Formats: sequence, structure tokens, C-alpha cells
Amino acid sequence: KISGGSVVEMQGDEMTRIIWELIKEKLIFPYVELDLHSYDLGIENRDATNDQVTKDAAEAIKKHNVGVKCATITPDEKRVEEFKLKQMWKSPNGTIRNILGGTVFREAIICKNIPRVKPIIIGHHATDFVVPGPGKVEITYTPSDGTQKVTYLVHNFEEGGGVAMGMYNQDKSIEDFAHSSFQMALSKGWPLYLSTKNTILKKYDGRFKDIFQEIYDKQYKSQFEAQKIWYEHRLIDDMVAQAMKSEGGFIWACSLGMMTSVLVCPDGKTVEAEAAHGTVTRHYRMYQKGQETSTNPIASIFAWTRGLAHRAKLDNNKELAFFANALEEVSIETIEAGFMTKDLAACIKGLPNVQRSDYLNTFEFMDKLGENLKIKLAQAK
Amino acid sequence: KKISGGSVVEMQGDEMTRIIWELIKEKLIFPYVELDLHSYDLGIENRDATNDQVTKDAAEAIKKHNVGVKCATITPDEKRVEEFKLKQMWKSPNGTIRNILGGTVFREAIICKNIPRKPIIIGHHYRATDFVVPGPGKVEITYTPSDGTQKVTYLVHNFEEGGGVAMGMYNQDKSIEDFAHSSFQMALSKGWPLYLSTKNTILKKYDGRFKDIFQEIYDKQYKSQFEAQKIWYEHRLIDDMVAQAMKSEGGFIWACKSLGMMTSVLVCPDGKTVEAEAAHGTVTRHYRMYQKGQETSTNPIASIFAWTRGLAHRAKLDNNKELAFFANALEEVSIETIEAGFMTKDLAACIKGLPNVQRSDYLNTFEFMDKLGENLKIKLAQA
Ligand SMILES: NC(=O)c1ccc[n+]([C@@H]2O[C@H](COP(=O)([O-])OP(=O)(O)OC[C@H]3O[C@@H](n4cnc5c(N)ncnc54)[C@H](OP(=O)(O)O)[C@@H]3O)[C@@H](O)[C@H]2O)c1
Ligand SMILES: NC(=O)c1ccc[n+]([C@@H]2O[C@H](COP(=O)([O-])OP(=O)(O)OC[C@H]3O[C@@H](n4cnc5c(N)ncnc54)[C@H](OP(=O)(O)O)[C@@H]3O)[C@@H](O)[C@H]2O)c1
Ligand SMILES: CN1C(=O)/C(=C/c2ccc(=O)n(Cc3ccccc3)c2)NC1=S
Ligand SMILES: CN1C(=O)/C(=C/c2ccc(=O)n(Cc3ccccc3)c2)NC1=S
Repeated sequence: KISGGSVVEMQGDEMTRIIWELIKEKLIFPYVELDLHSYDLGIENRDATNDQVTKDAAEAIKKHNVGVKCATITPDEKRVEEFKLKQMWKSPNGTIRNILGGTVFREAIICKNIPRVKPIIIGHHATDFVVPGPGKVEITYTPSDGTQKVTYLVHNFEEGGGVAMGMYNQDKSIEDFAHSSFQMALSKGWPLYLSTKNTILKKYDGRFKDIFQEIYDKQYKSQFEAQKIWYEHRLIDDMVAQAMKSEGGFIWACSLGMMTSVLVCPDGKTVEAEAAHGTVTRHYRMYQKGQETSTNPIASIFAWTRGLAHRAKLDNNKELAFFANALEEVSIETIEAGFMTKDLAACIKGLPNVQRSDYLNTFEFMDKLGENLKIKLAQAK
Repeated sequence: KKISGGSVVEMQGDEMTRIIWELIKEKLIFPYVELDLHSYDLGIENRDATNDQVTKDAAEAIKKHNVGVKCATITPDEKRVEEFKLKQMWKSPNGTIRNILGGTVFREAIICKNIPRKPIIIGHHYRATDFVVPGPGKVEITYTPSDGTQKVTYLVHNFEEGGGVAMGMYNQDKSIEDFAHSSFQMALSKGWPLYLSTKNTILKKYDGRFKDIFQEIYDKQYKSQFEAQKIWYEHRLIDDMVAQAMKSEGGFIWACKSLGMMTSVLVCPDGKTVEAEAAHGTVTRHYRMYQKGQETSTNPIASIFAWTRGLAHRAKLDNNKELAFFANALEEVSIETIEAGFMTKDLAACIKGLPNVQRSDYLNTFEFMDKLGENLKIKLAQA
């Protein structure tokens, strides 16, 4: 078996919990041995430990660089009542993000037989108050050296009351955004585009464009030209214009079962992968009632494969990297071959025309991925 | 022999929308409706010659006669000033007319049963003071009452690490009240429910002000009439609102904090004044193809529906059931004509995919307008 390494695993809730254990059992463990740092982020254990499993998991990701997370219930009122929660805990994704930092990149997985060639990887990057009555709401900046004092008028209230707010943004955040954007662009080998309003908010987004150019020229221009890739700034409307008439395959800096979300830290060494969808509670209820479900596992599978690909990149693990690539291959090939779940069958033929004989249920699709994975790993090597 | 329309303010535009405009009137509106027409030529040449005075006059005429219908007008930039030898770079007519009439903009997409996906109407409530921070310092925001009361200073941020950027935003109470009013007026006009989505938790005081004002206006004015129509209002949050929206049959008005089918309507808070216009521009590419003598295929549905929304509002005001039925008949003739298979190149592309658009799949502009004239005559003959 392949020697994997140190990987932080986080288990989730409901249907994604089931698919998680299936993915490991039938796809991961039979071929890879891992120094696994498992953390049970189910809602009942998060309640029992008072989100301490969440904090611990986040710090463990900070130590071992690579994390793979399953979808976990985010509690609201009906959740607190359902599980008898001691408190309405904050989102574990929120906690982990507030401990690790970084920027989130969402990539959709494109099959050549599903209605939509190269995927677009989209990455996204305050004092409010009431104002009782008429008056002057100004915003003033005073440098630390006291050289000047600049005061702008947000609005002069003469009609009556209202509401106001002020926002800020330091340079280091924009520099981290550009860092992770260029690193992701070089890791995938696809060009990078930055889209902003830039004209409406003249001063605000122009800073983003400028910092992106400074970092690109002082660090990445050479390596980009050395990989048939580049960076370029555009505006939102023109970005949609060229986008709706392009082959695809670029990092744009601004069925759900196929969306993959990955948090990339600015230092470039720490990465957390997770499906972009939720716990699929409706299908989990169908599973509780003994009915037949059909949940696409591709998003969580790709969380595992991207996490393993990053672990392999860190450990110089050629075998494990080949394994992750092989599993992604088996997935896209299995769907393109015709075997898929009901959601993809609906994306193709439209819901009211979906016959049963057009899709497989969750366990059948997992079995098919297992067969094709064993075949692929035996023949491709 | 023709329907008595009423007082309507017309605004003429530029280029391809100008051509399609004259086609819509000549072949669809005038043969069946007589109007006390307040025409205003908002073309770039007349706006230049009169020094944008025709824009102010047209806006004031809409404020007086309640119903306005506008054609797409060029908003001039540098290449426009260079093209027309403009004396000045005039402001956007939508900007002027909107700053004189107030109100809230509602955009509705027209859904055909053969178009890649009940319609959803989205009304939107810009002036933000942003600046760059060069180095360390204190960025504060201060409110000072008019009655000489103590001034309250909040710290937006203290920069000690280095530079950055900052900005400030505001919103008066009257603006939020106009937004909620126009939202309720549109909700009762369409008979669909109304939803308000905000970041009520992150911006507690800011969006909480919106939620509160919306609820207060709902209770001390409406709610009774909503219950009198099997409809309601409800505040929600962004993500759950997208959840309910993206998984419903459609048919609700969402208040937020293909272009040939998009219709834009400015609704004033008073509920009487309404200005309708297509959500697209003057279609310069098609107008240049039209100048060179080439064959164009520009969808007129958006402008036609501008006319039908304006006329339907005029009929609703004057209690003109005949004119209201005419507007409904024209809307239905449009959607039915497209669903019958006759359409323009953009819709043919939405159906058959762009690289596979064969000519025999669409009609040119004049052919499609002729078809709408035929089907309008037939339907109005059957009624
Ligand atoms: N990191 C996390 O733990 C995390 C992040 C996101 C969401 N969530 C949690 O998920 C819970 C419920 O989420 P939700 O109600 O919004 O549903 P969801 O999981 O976000 O997805 C909603 C829809 O996705 C569809 N779906 C079908 N197959 C799927 C597949 N293989 N993968 C993903 N989605 C599939 C279902 O459509 P059908 O109607 O046809 O069944 C379902 O209605 C929430 O408590 C939320 O906190 C967890
Ligand atoms: N913001 C506005 O919409 C607005 C408001 C009032 C007046 N105007 C004025 O109208 C004038 C003409 O500008 P405009 O052509 O942009 O008006 P427009 O009405 O917004 O034009 C839309 C057109 O853009 C074209 N297009 C070309 N490539 C595209 C792509 N990759 N993605 C999406 N659409 C694409 C389409 O025509 P094809 O079928 O040929 O591709 C489409 O009909 C301007 O001077 C403007 O000031 C515009
Ligand atoms: C899908 N998804 C997110 O993208 C996410 C991130 C996030 C980060 C911070 C935060 O405050 N929230 C909102 C929240 C507040 C309190 C309790 C629970 C959630 C959410 N949480 C989830 S579920
Ligand atoms: C497409 N499109 C609009 O939808 C639009 C609306 C609008 C409404 C209010 C307003 O104050 N402005 C500001 C403005 C003033 C002068 C020139 C340009 C913009 C613009 N202006 C345009 S061009």
C-alpha cells in the first residue's frame, strides 16, 4: 500500500457522513496508509465537547498542513431544538477559517457529457451606527506623524435621521490575496484574472489592482512566462464578456454535488479541502425512512483527492500524487461513461423525464467507482 | 374605433433602439390606441442642441402625467463626445430622470416555456466616499448633531502595520421608506409576495434599520391589503432567501440591499408615477450593421413590454379596462409569438446554442415585427 503521510480528517453529519465513510472504506484506505488525525465534528460530539473538537481540529490542520473536511450541521433554532444543543454553536467552517486564515477557491468539476471545457476557478477575498437625527457624518484620516488631516463628508443629514457605516482594509490582506492567487495560478497552470468595479469606487479597488501588479512583477512574472501562463487585470463586465466566449480554464479573483471548495492559506503550505455543498439533510431523511437515495459523492471525493495531491506535493510523494490523479480520473471517466446519480441524470434529461434506468443509487455508484478504480489502478501502471 | 389611451410621456432614444421604437409604435401601438402624446426626443443630437434641457423637460412631464415610457438613450463617454462633436459630456438621462422622480427600480425577466431557465421581479435600492490610506494613522468616522449636541466619534480602524484603504457609506430614513413603499406598491400591483433580504446580523444597526423600517411600514399601512389578496411580506436573510428562491416555482418580488427579454421599471413611492424602459442599451453593433446595409436581428420584446407596462399602468390609473386588456393582449401576443417558434437570433442562440444558429431558425428585425403585427391583429380580432 501507498505510504500517505500526516492528514487531518474531519467527520461530518448526516448523508455526507455516510458518503464520507463510504469514500474512505471503498476508495481511500484499501490503497493508502495514513498517519490519520481524525476529528469527529458531528453535531453531538461538538455539543459534548463544547466545540473543543472544532478548535482542536483547526489547530491540528495548522500543524499538519493538510486537512480534509466533511459537511457538518450548522446549528439554528430548529437544530438546537432537534438535538437538545447546549448552545447555538458557530459554524465550524467559521472557526477553522478564523484560526487558519487564507482565501477560499471554488472550482466546479466539469464532465464532458453534462450540461455546463476547462474549469473556471473562482476565488473571493466594519463600523456601523444609527445617527439619531440631522447632522454631519464625516470620515477623517489622520497620519501617525500628524503631518496632515483629511476629512471627507459621507453625507450631511438635514432631512432627518438615517444610518451610516465605515469600512477599512489593510495592505497585508490584499497582499495575501494576491499571493494565494498567483500560487494557485501556478499550481493549476491556468492564467489569473482580477475583476473589480475600480471605476465606481475609484480609490478602493484600484489599490487591489495596483498591489496585484506590484506582486506579479516583483515575484511571479518570470515563472508565469515560464509556464505558458500570465496575469491580467480586467473589469467585471468585460470579464463576463470574454468569459462567456472563452474555452475556460483560468483563476478568477473577485449540480451542487460537483462543486469543490478549498481554503488556501497565504503562506502556501496549508490547505483545507471540502465539498462546497452541505449535509444533504433531505436525502439523509430518506435514508432514515429506509428509502432509496442517490447522492453524488464527487464533491467530497475531490476534497479527498485534492488534499492528497497537496500532501503528496509537500512530501515529494510521487506514488500518492499518481494515486490522487488516478482517482479523479476514475471519477470523471465513470460519469462520462454513463454511470451517474439522479442529480446528474436530471441535469442532462430534465427532471420530469428522469427514468430510474438512467441513474444509480448512492451505494451502486460507489461500487462502480470502486470497480473502475481497481481496474484503473491495475491497468494504468 | 380606437382605444382612448390618455396622457402618456414618450421619450425617444438612439440607434437600433430608435429604429425598433418607431417600428413598435407604427406597427403595434398607433393602429389601435389614440394617445395624448407628450413626445420628447432624447436622442444625443437633440440633447446636445438643447443642452440636455429636453431631458429635464421630459422628466418633469413624467412627474406631471404619471406615466412615462423611455427608449434606450446613449450615455456619452469620450468616444461618444469625439463621435458626435459633443459640446459637453452630458449626464445619463436615467440618472437625471431618476434623480428628479425618485423611486425604486424593478427589473423583471420574461420567461418562455421553451427558454433555458414564473418570473421573479428584483428591485434594487453608489454614493460612497472611498479613499486610499498611504501609511499608518487613525481612520475615524464622526457624527456631529445639528443641534450642537456632543459629537460621537467611532474608530473605523487604527493602522499601525502600514497603509490600506477606507470608505464610508450612508442611508437616510426617507430613502428606506421610499424603498419599502415602492416595494409594497409593486407587491400589490403584481399580486405576488414580497421578500426583503439583508445582512441583518453582520451589519446589525445598518441592515437592522432596513428590516425595522420595512416591518413598521408593513404594519401601519399595508398588511391589511396583503391579507385581502392571499399574499404577504416577510424578511429573510441572504442565503436562506437564495435557498427558497432557487428552489421554488417562481413568482415573488425580491427587494435587494437575455437582455432582449429584460424589462426595467422605475416605481415612485407615491404609487401613481411609473416610468418603463427596456433594460438593455441602444444595441450599437446591430445599429452599425444596420447602417452598413447588413441584416440585423434585434429582439424588440423588451421595448414592447416597456410600452405594455406603461400602458397597463395608465389604464390602471384611469380605470381604462379596454386599454388594460389591450396591454395584456400585446404581452400575450409577444410571449405566444416566441413560444410558437418565431424569434430573433439571440433567442435562437439561447435554444440551439450559438455556434449552431442557422438562419432558418430566426427572423430578422422587420420580419419579427411583422409577425407580431399579424398575431396582434388576429388576437384582437378574436377578442
Ligand atoms: N462544512 C459543512 O459542514 C457544511 C457546509 C455547507 C452546508 N452544510 C450543512 O448542510 C446542512 C443542510 O444543507 P442544505 O439543506 O442547504 O442542503 P445542501 O447539502 O446544501 O444541498 C442542498 C441540495 O443539494 C442536493 N444534492 C443532491 N445530491 C447532492 C450531492 N451528492 N452533494 C451535494 N448536494 C446534493 C439536494 O437536492 P434535492 O432536493 O434534489 O435532494 C439538496 O436539496 C446545513 O445544516 C448546513 O449547515 C455543512
Ligand atoms: N447600461 C445599458 O445597458 C445602457 C443604458 C442606456 C443606453 N445605453 C447605451 O447603449 C449604447 C450601446 O452599448 P451596448 O451595446 O452595450 O448596449 P447593450 O444593450 O447593453 O448591448 C448589449 C449587447 O451586447 C452584445 N454582446 C457582444 N458580446 C457579448 C458578450 N460576450 N456577452 C454578452 N453580450 C455581448 C449583444 O449583442 P450581440 O447579439 O451582437 O452579441 C447584446 O445585445 C451605449 O452607448 C450605452 O450608453 C446602454
Ligand atoms: C456554508 N457556510 C459557510 O460558508 C460558513 C462560514 C461562516 C463563517 C462565519 C460565520 O459567522 N458564519 C455564519 C454563522 C454564524 C453563527 C453560527 C453559524 C454560522 C458562517 N458557514 C457555513 S454553514
Ligand atoms: C445604464 N445606466 C443606469 O442604469 C444608470 C442609472 C443611474 C441612476 C442614478 C444615478 O445617479 N446615476 C448616476 C449617473 C449620472 C450621470 C451619468 C451616469 C450615471 C445613474 N445610468 C446608466 S448610464
